Amino acid sequence: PSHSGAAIFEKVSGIIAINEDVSPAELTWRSTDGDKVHTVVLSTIDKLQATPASSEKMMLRLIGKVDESKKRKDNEGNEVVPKPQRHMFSFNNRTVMDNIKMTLQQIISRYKDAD
Amino acid sequence: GGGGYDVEMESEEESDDDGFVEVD
Repeated sequence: PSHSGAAIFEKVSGIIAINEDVSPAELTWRSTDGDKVHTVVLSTIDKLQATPASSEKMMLRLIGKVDESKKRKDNEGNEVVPKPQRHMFSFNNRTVMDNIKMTLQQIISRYKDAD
Repeated sequence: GGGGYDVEMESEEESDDDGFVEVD
């Protein structure tokens, strides 16, 4: 319910489980069938996102820190500054996603204290 | 989005593309 909730990740329906038993708190999206799985490291996550009341949807998105260690470049080896990649999980209930979101955010704020 | 026009929404488009809010 809070540390776990069924979400859709890239149009596939599955489940989400934020677990802190683990190396820096991890979310684990495990498909409802148990086929595919996608784990998120909250510490590699810079920001977490979740639909506001103003939004017509209910969805989360965990933003991973962009790779500043080696700046990227374009086809000719110029230079580009990548926008941080993100992990979006779609929910069907704003309470659920509020529960999931609040769970992660607490972890994120936890890791920003130690960032 | 895109750029090269008046009152363009470049960069704003991708940022508002989420439709979410962060709780911090």
